Amino acid sequence: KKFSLSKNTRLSVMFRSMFLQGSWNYERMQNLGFLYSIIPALKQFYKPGSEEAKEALKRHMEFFNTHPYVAAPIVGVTLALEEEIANGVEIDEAAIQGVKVGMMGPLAGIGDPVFWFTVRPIVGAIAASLATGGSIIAPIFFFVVWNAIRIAFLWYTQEFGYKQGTAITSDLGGGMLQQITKGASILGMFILGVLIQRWVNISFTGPNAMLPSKPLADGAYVGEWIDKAGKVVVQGAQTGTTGDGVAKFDWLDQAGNGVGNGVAGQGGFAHYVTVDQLNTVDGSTLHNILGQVSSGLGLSPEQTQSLQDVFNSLIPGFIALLLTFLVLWILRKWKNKNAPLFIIIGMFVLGIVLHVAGLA
Amino acid sequence: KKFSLSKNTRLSVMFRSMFLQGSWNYERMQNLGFLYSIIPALKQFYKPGSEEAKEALKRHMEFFNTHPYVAAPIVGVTLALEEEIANGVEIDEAAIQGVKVGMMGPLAGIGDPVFWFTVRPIVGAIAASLATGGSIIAPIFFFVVWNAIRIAFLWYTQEFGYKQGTAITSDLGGGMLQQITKGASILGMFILGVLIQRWVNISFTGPNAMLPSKPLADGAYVGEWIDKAGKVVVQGAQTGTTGDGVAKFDWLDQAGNGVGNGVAGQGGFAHYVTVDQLNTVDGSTLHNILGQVSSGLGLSPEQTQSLQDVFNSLIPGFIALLLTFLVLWILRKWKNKNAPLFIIIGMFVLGIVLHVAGLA
Amino acid sequence: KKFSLSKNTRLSVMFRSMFLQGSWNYERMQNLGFLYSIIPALKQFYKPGSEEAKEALKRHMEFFNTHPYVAAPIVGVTLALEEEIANGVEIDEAAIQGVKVGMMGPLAGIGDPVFWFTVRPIVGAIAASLATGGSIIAPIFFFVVWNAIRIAFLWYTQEFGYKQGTAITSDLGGGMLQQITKGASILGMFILGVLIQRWVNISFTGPNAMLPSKPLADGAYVGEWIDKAGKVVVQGAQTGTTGDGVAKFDWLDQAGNGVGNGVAGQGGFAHYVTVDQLNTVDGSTLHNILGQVSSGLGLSPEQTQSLQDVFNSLIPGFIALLLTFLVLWILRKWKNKNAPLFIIIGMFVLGIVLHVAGLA
Amino acid sequence: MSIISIILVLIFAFLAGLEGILDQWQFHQPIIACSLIGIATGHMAAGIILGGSLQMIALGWANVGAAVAPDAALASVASAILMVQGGNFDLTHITGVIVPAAILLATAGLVLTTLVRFLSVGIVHLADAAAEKGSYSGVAGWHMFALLLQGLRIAIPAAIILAIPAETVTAALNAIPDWVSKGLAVGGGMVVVVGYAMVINLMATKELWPFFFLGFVLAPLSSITLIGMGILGVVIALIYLNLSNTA
Amino acid sequence: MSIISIILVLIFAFLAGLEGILDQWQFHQPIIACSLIGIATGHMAAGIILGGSLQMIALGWANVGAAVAPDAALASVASAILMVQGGNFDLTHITGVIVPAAILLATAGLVLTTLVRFLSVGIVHLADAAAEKGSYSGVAGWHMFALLLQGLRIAIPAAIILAIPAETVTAALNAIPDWVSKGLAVGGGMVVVVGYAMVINLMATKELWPFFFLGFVLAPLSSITLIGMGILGVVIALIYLNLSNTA
Amino acid sequence: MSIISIILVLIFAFLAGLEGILDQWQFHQPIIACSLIGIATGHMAAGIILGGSLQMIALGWANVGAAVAPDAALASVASAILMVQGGNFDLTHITGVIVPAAILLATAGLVLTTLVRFLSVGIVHLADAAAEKGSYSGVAGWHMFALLLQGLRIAIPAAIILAIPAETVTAALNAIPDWVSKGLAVGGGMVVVVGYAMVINLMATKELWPFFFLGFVLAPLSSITLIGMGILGVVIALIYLNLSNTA
Ligand SMILES: OC[C@H]1O[C@H](O)[C@@H](O)[C@@H](O)[C@@H]1O
Ligand SMILES: OC[C@H]1O[C@H](O)[C@@H](O)[C@@H](O)[C@@H]1O
Ligand SMILES: OC[C@H]1O[C@H](O)[C@@H](O)[C@@H](O)[C@@H]1O
Repeated sequence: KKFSLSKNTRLSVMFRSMFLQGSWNYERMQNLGFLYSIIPALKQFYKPGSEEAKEALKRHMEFFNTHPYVAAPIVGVTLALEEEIANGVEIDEAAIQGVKVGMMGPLAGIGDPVFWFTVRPIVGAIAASLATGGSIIAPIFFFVVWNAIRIAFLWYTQEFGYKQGTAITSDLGGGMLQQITKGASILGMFILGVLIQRWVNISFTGPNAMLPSKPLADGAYVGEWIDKAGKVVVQGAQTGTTGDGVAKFDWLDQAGNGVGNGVAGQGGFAHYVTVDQLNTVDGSTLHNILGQVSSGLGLSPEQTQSLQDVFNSLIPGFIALLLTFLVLWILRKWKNKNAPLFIIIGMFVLGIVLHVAGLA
Repeated sequence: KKFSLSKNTRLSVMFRSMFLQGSWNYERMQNLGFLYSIIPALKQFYKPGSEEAKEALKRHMEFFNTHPYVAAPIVGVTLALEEEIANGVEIDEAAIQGVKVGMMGPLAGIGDPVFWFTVRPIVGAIAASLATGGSIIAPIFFFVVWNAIRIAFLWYTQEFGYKQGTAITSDLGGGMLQQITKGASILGMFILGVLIQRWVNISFTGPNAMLPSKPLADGAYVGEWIDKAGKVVVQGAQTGTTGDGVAKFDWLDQAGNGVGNGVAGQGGFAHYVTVDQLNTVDGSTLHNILGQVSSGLGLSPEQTQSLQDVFNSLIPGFIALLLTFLVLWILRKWKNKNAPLFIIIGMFVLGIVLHVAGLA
Repeated sequence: KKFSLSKNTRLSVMFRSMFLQGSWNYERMQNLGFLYSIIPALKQFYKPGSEEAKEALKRHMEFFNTHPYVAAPIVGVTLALEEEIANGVEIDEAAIQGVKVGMMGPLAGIGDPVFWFTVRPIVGAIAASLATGGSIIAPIFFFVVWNAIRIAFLWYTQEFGYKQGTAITSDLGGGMLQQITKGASILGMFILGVLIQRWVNISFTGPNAMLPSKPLADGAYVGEWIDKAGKVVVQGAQTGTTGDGVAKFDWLDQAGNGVGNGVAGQGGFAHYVTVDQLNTVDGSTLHNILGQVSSGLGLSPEQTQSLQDVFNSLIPGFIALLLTFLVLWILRKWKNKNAPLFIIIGMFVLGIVLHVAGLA
Repeated sequence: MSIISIILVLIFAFLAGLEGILDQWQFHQPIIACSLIGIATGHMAAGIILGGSLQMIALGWANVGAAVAPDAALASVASAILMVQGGNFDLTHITGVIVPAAILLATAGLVLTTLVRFLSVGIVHLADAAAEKGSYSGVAGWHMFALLLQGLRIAIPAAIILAIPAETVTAALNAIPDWVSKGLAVGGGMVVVVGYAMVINLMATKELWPFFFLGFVLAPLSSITLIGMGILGVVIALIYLNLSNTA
Repeated sequence: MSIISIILVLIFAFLAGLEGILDQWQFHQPIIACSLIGIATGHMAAGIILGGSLQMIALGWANVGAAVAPDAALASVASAILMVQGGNFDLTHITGVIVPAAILLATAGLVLTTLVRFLSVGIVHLADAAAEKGSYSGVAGWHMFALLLQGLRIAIPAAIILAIPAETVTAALNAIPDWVSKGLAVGGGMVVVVGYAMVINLMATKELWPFFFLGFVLAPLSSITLIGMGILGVVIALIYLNLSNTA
Repeated sequence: MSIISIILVLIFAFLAGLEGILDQWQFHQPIIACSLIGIATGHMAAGIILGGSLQMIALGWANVGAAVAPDAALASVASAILMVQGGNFDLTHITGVIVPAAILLATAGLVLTTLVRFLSVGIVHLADAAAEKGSYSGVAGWHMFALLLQGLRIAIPAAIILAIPAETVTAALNAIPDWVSKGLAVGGGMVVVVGYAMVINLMATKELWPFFFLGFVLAPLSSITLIGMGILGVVIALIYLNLSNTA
């Protein structure tokens, strides 16, 4: 039993199966890539020009379309049957084509959702999240992770297919692949929800879409208590609300003493003033301001609310979810071929309209 | 087959069934509302004053108590048999009463937890959370959401009941409603836990309930290094701890140079001082202070700890959970009628006691 | 039927069974603790020096190793059979030894992961988390919680064992103990993941391990717009980018007026300058700075990135997870007796190497 | 107070009284009733704040099978009117005084509605007598009369409270000492525990307690709003029901 | 532009064109291609920023069974070259103009690759004729020739764009009005919805919608990074599959 | 040092030594022993800080079936005494020197307790000889004597360390170079991994790894405390067990 493929020949076959595409056609899909992958085995088996070489080369000139990554098991099975047919065994010429057709369909049907729609979107999304800051860590991450996964999958699956021969059908089977498909679908749905929430920004701030600003209060925001000729005071214990309807407060200077003893607001001794009108903030006034901002008080006298604030108070990603479901309905009902480009143009026009209207 | 109710008559019947209550009694519960709902159908069927009209009016003067929202299927089924009995069919007079009694019980038992104890608490809680800021979005949200759900449910369920007739019992059945009940109970338990955590505030700060304040450290909080005659310096590399037990540091002015080279603390060259005693904070001292506060350092020389701080360090909502379980045990042991009001008065007295004791 | 043990005798028996260890041997494990626990029962039953006392004392001088906490059911069962053998019942002498051996194994096998590896690590981790700040709440928490659980378990399980006699085997059996073990293992794995993430700090800041700092931008960080001779301005509406490639901006002074009208950057009217070079920050400049820091802008002109920052951007706890799995592989492959100490020495040497290399 | 404000308040109180028995448009809930009454008498923010504060207490205030609830309708209407009459809306006075007053007025409304729904028996007997003649008009009129009486049950006390002079009610409300008001405000953060606890007690099982504790544990994640937590509960229930129905 | 930069850009465009059919080393993805083109022509941060922005759109751009995708390769290469020619990288111009141009060039590349993969039928027929003679060299040469033609399909337009003077392209790119540029920037935050929505439409079931909504609800927890959410999704899937396989 | 502090430390060390074999009141755990020793000798915060730092290492230090653990008792007691003697508690010196010293003293205590638990065989044989006479007093006294010997096993080294002059131990502790101390401090954040890994190795399965990874992923949510995560783990386990028991 001569003509035994070595490890180096199998590695070369894998590196050539890296070129499974390139001669991609519409009537005989992805057929030359298989031959280019299995060229070294045929070269080792039969010399060029022979009738055996003619038959071997013509055998693999049939339609063969599969997800490129999950084809290494097919290549390994083909290498095994090529070794068997080069060792004087009876396996019929159509058996290799039959097994190739058999594992062409289901393997691709599993490969497309797992690789193109689950692994690639996740890796690319992580890479883009890293790339938002313009850092080289992101292309490095994408290239290294994706290529490590691809090389490992190709090499180990080709080795498994070559070792197992036609028996790999008894290992793949049904139900086994459906668990992977369902798990990948669960992970993809979760990640797609996360991506829709985090990466669809439709901020509605604008110069319109601003709800009326509420004067707030007289101390609910960051500010000091200015009195007539400067100086910063603090509200003391109430001495008793007057019958008119205004409470009288103690005005303690920022030393512990007491002075003034008037009413709180404009006409009284002191009134609340935000940081804008403050001058010479040096001293303990900065400490008080820092304490106030650490408490959580805003710096604006009027609480300005936008449409984005209302939407966020409802739930962040409200408009993103509405847009997602609208686009989903449009895609499910249109059933066209150029519909995605039309929807993209539509949202570009929608963004133009929103910007010119002052909403977004 | 004349006497066919139109869409407008059914819409009027639904809008009248909106008044299913109002004539609410204790011995014949909620009986006039059904007649007021089905008046238009009887008016279209039989003219007033006839014996047929008298019998029809007396038929629907029996006890009928159900959750008001889940009664549109009953009204639709009643409309169906009213059409049948007005088309010369031999449905027995007691059949309508029998079917009404049949769907009186289970429908109410399912609708009571779903609507009054699951949907209403959730919508009201969301409305109150939005209303905490005094914004009109909250009453609008409550009214719009609740009424949209109610109108849609009433109209669609009445249409389904009218279309299905007595066959709606084969559609409701058992087990089907238990799934909705269990899902609503799960959602309600989750939301009630969230509400208890977020909306039971028993803050134990007080003037009392303050644990002793630790002097902290000499740089663990926000502050600068003041050296006698003004200026702000930075600690440098240690030159070697002295045998007495005090380490010597390098005092760098905020330019890169070296001045002083003494020991750290009071008697030395410089000592740590918080923002209160700082004057003329202008310059890079503000940048250093902002960096410190961005790090997370507090502004107080003494780390003041409250009882609320201890409880939060254990777990937020500790006292809320304890009160929840105490109230639950009281409720399941008392088995009274005015117990809730007594517990509310007791909690008001407890709050008074806590406030007068300086705890809360 | 005389010789009935009282509640006080049982409480004394439990407090003595607290001393189940102390006379711990290698050939007859934990044998004297059982006798010290059951001494009062034998004293109440038989007077010292009798042949009955001799046989009773020699009976419980055999090997007996169990988890100390789950031994109270064994002690209660032993008390039950001791009462029976002191009331003229024909229970064979070896029955007590047989039942003790029977519940020696499974009870210890269940209690070892539940108590030593699930309850104790969790309580100790919570105590250490509270103790990070040097607060007495942590030792108090550990002592009170652990001892409350221990006393309750011991007393109630001893009472249950005494009440049930040898029938406790029909209650423990199998299955339910596996459910408890699986739940405890789930909780322990979750808590161990949390602890590994939160309490393995390998911060790689260093003087080395600093990635090159990017100049950032001209306004992406906290700073003001300084123009030659003091004053702070704001960028206005663009008047139209010049053909050279520099946009012209309006320089609005912090009052609303327009001055200068030059280009943005160094040679122009104004340039961006961080808080370090600012002097006399008093006024609305502090308000602008506080707004900027509330937005989220950093205070450094150059964005400095560490290796720890990159690892955190990937996922926090990356190095901790890698170390955890490396140590797990080492422990699974070495199969030595002093391996943990060697690994700990290796981690200390690794920390020394990282510190001297400037990485960690 | 403006006359148009008086008519608006009377109409809103009538609507709340009708809805207290109708339980359909929820004009009787504090979030609606207090906000509407604040809208009528100028200041709206205080009305919405009080309505939101009182709605948490009003949770679990449904009536089932001849077990009439504490009647949030009269509580909301009377508390809103009393707050409006006293020109102070500091949100400390709202929790200190307006909420205990709302609870007391809720008990009063419960007893009043008990009386009215007992009195409706005679109206229904009259409607039956009319139906004995085979006339739709008589039974419709009697039903509408009972509905009008139930609405008047809350319309009338609102008018009585409005008749009280502003000076006297302000003096009575201001006479409350500061310490007791602060203590009642402190207890106002606890009184919602009872309202939550009845709902918990109605639906609680060994199977459903873990979901309560899960919701309690996940609550401190302030980045998730109440609608977010509602969707989270719905999806958790869906996943649990799917996994349970697999077996 | 530097000559060495020109050769580097040509090789990178050739690699992207090769990978557009190969789909193995992912040199055609914007995150790789745009970053490489930015690296070649000096400024690299702008290239990585554009690649990250365009990768969200390029998600769900896989081709299955003779259904060629919008061809992210030419889009990435041409958009990167166009940005490089116009010396402005403000990240507002990147979203406003470079991304719509990338979409249009993606459509153009789709039609170009459709033409090339149709034209490859003759090359494959020639390879079959060579294999009729039993020669490995002939079939390998024809396969490599078709692969080279597919690479040239994107190499040539890159050279054509590079031949365009910098002044003319800068003038054309600047002439776009400010308001339309800002509107397109606003719509650039929307256009990723279509890319996400096709992937959602491919895999979606009543059983899997709860997971989508759970991921949506848990997203605002910014303390969890994308890799953290990936591990969370994996463990959630594992637990769900275990509990489902129990029954 | 004060004399009363000396007797307090002696009794605390005796209690820790007794509990090292008793394992009931957990006086031997660092969180208890170090805190008590800090209480006796003035400064308490440093003792509790050391106890908390050392308890993470002491996790997974249980002894099962004649496999004696690293004996946290002597480690805690001796490390606390050594820190007390050296008047420096900067929390960098605590992690740098006191924790490696605690590990070494843990090994020493393990060998010492191995010797004592081997020596107890003769005591138990004497107790058996006494029980041959049917006397409860003899066996009780021999059990108490073995317990006293085990307590003395850790009481005696504490007294020996206390006898060492303060100046000599301070000089020996200060002589450690700065760089090695900082490196040991760095490794102190790693050394907890070893104990965590033993605990994981004792209990780990393909079914339980997803829960470990879920806990790892959810940990960055700092709003949930350790008790919150404990309750979360309990409810997760309860839900998982319910759904598993459905099938
Ligand atoms: O699945 C069919 C297969 O067809 C072609 O080879 C490529 O588009 C692949 O990405 C795809 O998976
Ligand atoms: O369930 C019985 C039913 O009785 C009355 O009609 C009302 O209180 C309803 O809210 C309740 O649901
Ligand atoms: O499990 C056997 C048992 O042996 C000894 O008593 C101690 O080490 C216990 O901690 C252990 O549990």
